Amino acid sequence: MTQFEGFTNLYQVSKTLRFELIPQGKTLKHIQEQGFIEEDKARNDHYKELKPIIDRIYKTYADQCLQLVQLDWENLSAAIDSYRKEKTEETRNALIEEQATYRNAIHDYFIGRTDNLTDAINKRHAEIYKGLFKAELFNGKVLKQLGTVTTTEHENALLRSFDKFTTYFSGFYENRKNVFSAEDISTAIPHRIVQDNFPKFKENCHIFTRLITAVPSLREHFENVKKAIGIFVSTSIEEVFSFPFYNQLLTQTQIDLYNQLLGGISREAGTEKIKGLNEVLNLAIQKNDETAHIIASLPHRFIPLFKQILSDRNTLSFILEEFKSDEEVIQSFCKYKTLLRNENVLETAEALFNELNSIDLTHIFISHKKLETISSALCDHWDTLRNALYERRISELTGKITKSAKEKVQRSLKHEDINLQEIISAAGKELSEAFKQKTSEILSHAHAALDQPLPTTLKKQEEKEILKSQLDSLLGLYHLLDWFAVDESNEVDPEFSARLTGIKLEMEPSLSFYNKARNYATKKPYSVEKFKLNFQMPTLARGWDVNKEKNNGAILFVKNGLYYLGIMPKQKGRYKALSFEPTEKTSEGFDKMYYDYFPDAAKMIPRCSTQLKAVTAHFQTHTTPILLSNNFIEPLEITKEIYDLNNPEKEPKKFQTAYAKKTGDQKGYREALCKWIDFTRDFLSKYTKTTSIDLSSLRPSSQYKDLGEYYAELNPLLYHISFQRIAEKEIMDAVETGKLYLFQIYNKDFAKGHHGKPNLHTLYWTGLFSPENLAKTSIKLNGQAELFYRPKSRMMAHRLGEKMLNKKLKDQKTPIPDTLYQELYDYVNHRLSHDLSDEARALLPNVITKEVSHEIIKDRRFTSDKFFFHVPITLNYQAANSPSKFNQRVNAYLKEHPETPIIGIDRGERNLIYITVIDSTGKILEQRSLNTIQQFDYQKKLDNREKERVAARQAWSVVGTIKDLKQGYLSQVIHEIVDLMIHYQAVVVLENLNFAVYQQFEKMLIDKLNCLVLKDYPAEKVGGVLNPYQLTDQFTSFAKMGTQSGFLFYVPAPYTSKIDPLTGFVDPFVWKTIKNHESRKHFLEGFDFLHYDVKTGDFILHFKMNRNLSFQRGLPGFMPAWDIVFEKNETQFDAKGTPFIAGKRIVPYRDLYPANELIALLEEKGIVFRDGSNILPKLLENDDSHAIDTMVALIRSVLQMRNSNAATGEDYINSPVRDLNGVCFDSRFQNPEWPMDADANGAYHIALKGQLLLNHLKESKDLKLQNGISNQDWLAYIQELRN
RNA sequence: AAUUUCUACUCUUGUAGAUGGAAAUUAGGUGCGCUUGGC
DNA sequence: GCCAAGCGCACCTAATTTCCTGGAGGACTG
DNA sequence: CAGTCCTCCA
Ligand SMILES: [Cl-]
Ligand code: NA
Ligand code: NA
Ligand code: NA
Ligand code: NA
Ligand code: NA
Repeated sequence: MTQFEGFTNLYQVSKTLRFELIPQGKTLKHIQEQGFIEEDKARNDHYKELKPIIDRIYKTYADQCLQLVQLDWENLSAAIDSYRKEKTEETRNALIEEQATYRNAIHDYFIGRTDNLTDAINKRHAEIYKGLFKAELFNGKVLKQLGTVTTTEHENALLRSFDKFTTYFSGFYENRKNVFSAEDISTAIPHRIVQDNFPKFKENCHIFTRLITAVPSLREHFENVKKAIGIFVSTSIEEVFSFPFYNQLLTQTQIDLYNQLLGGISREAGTEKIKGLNEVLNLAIQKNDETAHIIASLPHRFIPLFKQILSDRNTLSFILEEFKSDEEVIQSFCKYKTLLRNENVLETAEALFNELNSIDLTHIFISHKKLETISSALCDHWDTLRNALYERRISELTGKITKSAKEKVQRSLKHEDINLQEIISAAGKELSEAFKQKTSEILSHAHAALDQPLPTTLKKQEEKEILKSQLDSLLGLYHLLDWFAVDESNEVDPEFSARLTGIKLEMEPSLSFYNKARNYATKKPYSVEKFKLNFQMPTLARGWDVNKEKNNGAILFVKNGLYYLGIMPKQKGRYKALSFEPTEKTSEGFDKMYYDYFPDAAKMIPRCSTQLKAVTAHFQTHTTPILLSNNFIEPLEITKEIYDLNNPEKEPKKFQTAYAKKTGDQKGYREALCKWIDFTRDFLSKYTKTTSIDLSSLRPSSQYKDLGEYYAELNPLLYHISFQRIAEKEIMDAVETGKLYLFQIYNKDFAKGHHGKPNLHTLYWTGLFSPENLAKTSIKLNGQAELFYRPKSRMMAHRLGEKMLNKKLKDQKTPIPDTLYQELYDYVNHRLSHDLSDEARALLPNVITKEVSHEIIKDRRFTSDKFFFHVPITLNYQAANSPSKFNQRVNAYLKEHPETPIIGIDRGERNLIYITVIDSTGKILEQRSLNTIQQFDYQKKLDNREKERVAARQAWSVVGTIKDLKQGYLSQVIHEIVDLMIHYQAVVVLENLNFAVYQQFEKMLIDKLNCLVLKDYPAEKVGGVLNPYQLTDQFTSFAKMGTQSGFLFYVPAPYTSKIDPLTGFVDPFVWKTIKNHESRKHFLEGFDFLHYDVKTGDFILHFKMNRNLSFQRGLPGFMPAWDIVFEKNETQFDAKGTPFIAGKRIVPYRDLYPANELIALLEEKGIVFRDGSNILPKLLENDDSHAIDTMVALIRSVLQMRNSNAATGEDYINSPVRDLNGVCFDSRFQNPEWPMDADANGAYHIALKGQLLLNHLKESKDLKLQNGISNQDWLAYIQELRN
């Protein structure tokens, strides 16, 4: 029966290993002498130049084809709707197949097989497409079929720089096939049209229809927005939101226009922007009138379309020009400062503002658009000035002060510019003082800016800061002058207005200078990157096979446990085999690898037999057999039956499974399969590369049930590695003459002083070449390896006479906090320029310092030029390339192991990751925040690093990365979770994110569990390098992933945190529906009673689940009724003796004590309650709307079981119901058997949703897990278990 | 405070854990500036 | 001061596709 | 023309 250790050898997994290459002997001298590195750098530069030129072909051809497309989209819309309505596997597969049909319909324009075009157009498209993804791109013929464009002399020079080297673009050809493909892939144009953009467009049509039906005036507003922007002039707004128009939204220029209909168009900074549809809808909603509420109740924002693949983005909005050099910025700005000094702008400003101390301020106006900005800059609140003006005007109203009259005043303050005197009269004399102080500050800073010289360059950050500081100062004055109203309607002071307008015009360039300087100063400087090496060989390291060593140029050696890469360049322009001679293993030398590989038999056997040019030709005019002798030890016969079998008039081929599905003719399928397999055996016995391979371990041909099973057993026999000794002198002579470039393949596990455990990747590599792996392949060495040169890129070091400081104290446990560490490091190195702090001096006797016995240099690896080697490998080589029924295999194990434990993993409000381990019946075994891992607080480090990056962006300084820190943290999390999973043999349950540290964790966890090696395991145990664990399903993409990946499950997050762990109770009410006095009264009427319990001092509020249904979330759960408790607010103590108050709530933030507040309420009302009588009828019959509102707010507070206060560290769960043993859960008791806080409660219930899935799997007769967990099924399940 | 590379380290000229590359594309985010508005 | 809808710029981050090849085939050489 | 070696098929 099933065994946890059986989750091994299930599917092949590919990885890349990376090593440094250390040149040996004269290798580096020869490489430098030959100029290979400079030549490889030039080739990479030429590629970078030539790629955008070649992409003109693809862009132009794709755009020309897409302009012809005209499809009917009704069927795709119908399949989308049916899947959304039904949400079944049947309607999902219908949509998937409909999407394929539409993608193919688009693709048929590219390849010229669409009925919607003529034969002549289709034929030219086929001729173009035939040469789009090979070296025919380079001859320029396709240019004639696309337009009148021809190549410039510089372009021809780039093209000829790849003569006899166009295979440098081989990968690029594949990247472009990914653009035009009809497959369901995100890189491709058909996918982009069918699955990204059409659903968005379809939804926009629906949004439009609902909006203009409800509010018909929106139709005219939308039409006028379209007319005002001047786009789609020939199409009515209705037609823009109808399916046929989508055929006009497939090219980028059209997509850009549509998105600008939605988003509007900006001109230069500081001028009014042209509004699009979404702004019009937003403004209509912010009017807050009756129509606003209606619009707000409907979907009210249109969805922009994604860009078309490869296409250039265009915009109608204004684009600033760019500064191009340090000297352009500094000189241009310095000229501008000089003009401002000459124009006397600052003296004029100072004189204008000084005039405000004596001129008539009733004719100086503040812009109503600026009043809240000014209030924030001058007062203590953004609304201080608005409220003051409101209060003053209220006190000036004549007669009775109506609500309407007060509203009129409020409206006026949004529509009218305010004279400065009214502001001063309304706000008081302290407003004038703040005004004076702000003006003096702004002017004084602008002054110091005009006087201070600019730096010579912008190379140092301190020089950038001078530039930014002066721009900040002039922008401040620019902002200040814009405080004053510009509208012609105001009775402006004429001389003051003309003077203010003058210096404003002179200040207008400041805004453009500000943005232009930022856009330049914040550009990232040119950086050193590694580049690919070819040594002038187009297929360098493309494969390792013995027969191609001369042409691929690459071989491998082992000597004394060290590994070497040998590169064999051309000799005087010609390839020359080195012909190393095997010798006795007694001879001193190197072991050279001999690699034999006949690639994927599914493609390679047809390529070398049935698909030969002479065979295909023969079977057009003949039915007789043809016999092949070239590279066959005895002739291989090809019959018409065999040929037809692999070349059917129409797919599928008869020996594939698809033929047995579609036809249902199993006698024929099993006949064809046996015949084709027999043919491959005939081929393999005769082809010179394979004739010596012993294939007797394969089963009789008839016994294979399908071809993939046969190839999965065949392919491991077609790959072999062995070694032969090569004499020392032959290798050293070859390096001396320059026929062999020899590099040690290096990482630090090969260092002389190495003595610890190796990296996993080193174990993969030494495992690959171990005797056991050579005898039976678990790990294959793959071709398509790559070599790189990385020029140095850094110049901080611990010099020899200095001291180093351990981060941990003498006890080797306690870390030194960051601020003390730097101070103590300076102190012990006699570089502290001040007193040691008290705490640092207290730590001083317990620090550990190290004498620098040998220089240790930060970034040392980046401070010299290096060579690198990237080499792919494949693990689990005995398995098929993809698993069959992985999840069912796991589920069979899980049904046979009903005691399997469960690891729940949650993302928390105050915890990056929180884990709870439960046994199979829900008992908590372990629970733990992972903010801190081994005394390092990654939570704090990440938060600090993000604050640094924000401050850096604001300061125009180097931002740097946070991804490397996130990955370092997550690798520690991975290590911990995997260790728990292996120790417990547990399932792991994560949040289903369809309901960033946590999402990145999910992918790394899945990926680790596709191929899990534990470096301490013996190689031959499951989990050792030659028998990796495989516990998750093969990863392909997140979008293509269900709710199960082997031992990993995904569950919805709702009702996992705000749920009582002892009962499964959740707050059933939707508080947005309890709005006003009448519904509040109905809400209280829906409870059976509220009464005081004199025995305990609690209040009990009895609720039956079938009452108050209009206020409920529609989730009755399992219990017919609940006793909601107002807990007596008494002192309790946790496990450590710390007090807390029972029943406390944290509400928006104050502490609230509901039982005590209820008592105070009842005593205020004179309502008798100590007799146990029902309180609710007394409140209801008395009908005090404030008392009733307080009652309902108290009920809402009691039902708020999660209570958090970031300032006190509180984040607890206190249930409002008692469980079957009388207990009201409170996490503040800190009972380690229950969730210790709210995030732990979330992880606990995440795990229990996994338990629900395992329980239902157990009770089912199949091996399929249920897809999804509805909220009601979850609540009924968990409440039934707990009650 | 050394690295294939990342993170955390320093008994140890190195230690612990992680690490699928390259190409191509697309999406999103942060920050700054600006527009019309809401509070 | 915060927020909504939106436009411009700077750089950072992550997801999703492909390949992980020997030898047939023929263009280019001398 | 025969040998070389870049290109790209299956
Ligand atoms: Cl929740
Ligand atoms: Na190690
Ligand atoms: Na990559
Ligand atoms: Na942005
Ligand atoms: Na604004
Ligand atoms: Na914005």
